[PDB]
Amino acid sequence: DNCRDVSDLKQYDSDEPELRSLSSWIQNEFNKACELTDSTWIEL
Amino acid sequence: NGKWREQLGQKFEEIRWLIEEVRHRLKTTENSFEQITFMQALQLLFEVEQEIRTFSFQLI
Repeated sequence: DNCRDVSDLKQYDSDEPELRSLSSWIQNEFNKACELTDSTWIEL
Repeated sequence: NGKWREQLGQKFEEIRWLIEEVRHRLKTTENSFEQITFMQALQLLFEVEQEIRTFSFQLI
């Protein structure tokens, strides 16, 4: 009940998210994810 | 075996030259194809030059 005596009260950090730009590493990740390997990794 | 002992300096002449060229070209460019190609090339030269230096050091 003593929480309303504070003089430094702020609701929440409800601010707009920062904007970002595309980079080239995600395409590299996809390219490396699309290739073959030596092991088997699954057996049904 | 004669000249084979002296092209080492010739290769070292063009090692850091081409590495600096690739660095600058990677900095300047704006596509993604060129960016990934240049990054891979930079890695390849680093590895190959370290291998060459180690091999030369062991043999002498």
